[PDB]
Amino acid sequence: EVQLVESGGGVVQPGGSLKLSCAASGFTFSTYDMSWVRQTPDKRLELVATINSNGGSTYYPDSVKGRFTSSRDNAKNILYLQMSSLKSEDTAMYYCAREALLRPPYYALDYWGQGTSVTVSSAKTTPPSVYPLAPGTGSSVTLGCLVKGYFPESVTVTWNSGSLSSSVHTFPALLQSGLYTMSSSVTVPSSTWPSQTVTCSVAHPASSTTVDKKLEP
Amino acid sequence: DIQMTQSPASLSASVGETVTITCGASENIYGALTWYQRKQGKSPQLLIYGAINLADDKSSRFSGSGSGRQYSLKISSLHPDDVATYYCQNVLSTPFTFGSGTKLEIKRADAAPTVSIFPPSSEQLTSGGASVVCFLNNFYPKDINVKWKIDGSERQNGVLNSWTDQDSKDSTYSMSSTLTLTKDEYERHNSYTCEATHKTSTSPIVKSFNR
Amino acid sequence: MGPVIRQGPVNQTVAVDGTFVLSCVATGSPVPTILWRKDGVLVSTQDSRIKQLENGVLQIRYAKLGDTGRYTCIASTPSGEATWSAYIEVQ
Repeated sequence: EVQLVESGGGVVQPGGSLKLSCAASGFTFSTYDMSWVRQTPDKRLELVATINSNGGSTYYPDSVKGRFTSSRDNAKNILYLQMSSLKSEDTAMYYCAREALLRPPYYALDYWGQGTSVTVSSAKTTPPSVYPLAPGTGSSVTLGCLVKGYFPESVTVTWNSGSLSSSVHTFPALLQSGLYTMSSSVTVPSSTWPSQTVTCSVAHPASSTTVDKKLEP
Repeated sequence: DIQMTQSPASLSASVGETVTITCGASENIYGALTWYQRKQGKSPQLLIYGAINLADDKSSRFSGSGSGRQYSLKISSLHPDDVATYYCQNVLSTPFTFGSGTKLEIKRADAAPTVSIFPPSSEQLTSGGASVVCFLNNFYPKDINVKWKIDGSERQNGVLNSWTDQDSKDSTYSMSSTLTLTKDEYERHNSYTCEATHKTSTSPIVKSFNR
Repeated sequence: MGPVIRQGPVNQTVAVDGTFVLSCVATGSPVPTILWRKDGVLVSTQDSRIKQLENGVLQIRYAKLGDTGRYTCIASTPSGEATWSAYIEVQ
């Protein structure tokens, strides 16, 4: 399967610099043009870098020309975006994407990564606290994890290695005086818990951190 | 620069309906337009290229039309899994600007939320914070109100509410309401409750716990 | 009876690395052959940057300085020809 995995996002001071990476696999990467696209908090999208298969040709729109540089390593199959002189408008989610070959050959992006978050800010990186939510019933039991006091954005919550996805609700974070809090729930048949253990797994890429909680009382 | 303007910002229809999303360019783009679908928790995918060519690997429910400055994405016979944000992009000349998006929602039958309250855990109480969390799950429509009550009286301060996007299978929403407090204030009151008013009832759905 | 270009290409300033288009829409009887020339020489397809799209649009990606020049749409017909050119400045 095509896999594109962004990393390197996090907080950076206004005027600061970041390098993003995109680890590509499952297709013949050296043979495809590659783009970086960003999604700002208003959910608008903007193409910010294209690069051809061999790396010899690069494009940047006016918004970031001079400040952003793309590269690729065709042996390791990794794409890069070096950013500098960052400002609030660059605060966004950044996606790496493969350029399709189409007939006719319109420009289009047929696979995208999941994204890495860039927050332009003076504030400091803080890992989350992860508290399990259990009851003190009736055939269905709803469990959760509270993810409190982290920064910057983008945390990721999976339950029992992603096998319980169907009944999972994951809630957007809110900013409460500089820190983010979010939560996730899962609902399961009341016979299966506590007789089978449930584990929430919480990642904060920006701090290079994961926390796994068993659900208990 | 070519300005793409997209319509509507948001839209809902019932299963089995046929719906149309439009894209207007600031000048003739000669069919050099592309449409993307982005589902909650997924990456965007290509649906249409060149205004009218459906991608090898998507449903024939999708169809794209137009010329000049005016373009349309049509989704016939809507499915629940169609719930997503739809984008157009100019790909005539740079910058290859996108439309700002249409969120598609599904109409389904009204359903009330099932509520679960959770007291602050042993662990959080360790660190000297107290958060009370109310999950309000699987309801429709999105519109809802939660009122927090500590010791019989309402509280509006330090309450955080967040909703999910519409579910891809059952077309419901869920919402998390978190009352955030000092640990001191917490143990200086004894009854806690969230009250969910939803259009399904004039009676609010109340979940509580003590101590 | 007999070829008219109804839309031809448009004079442009374009930025280096950008993408620009040469458009040509012709009517006639029979259907006219369309070809493109740059400074009098027939345009390449061997250049990956230069692609034929639909609806008359020839599209040039990753603009170089040496793409500057005059581009001519020639619409042909055993009984006639039409031509419509534009000047493209890449910088």
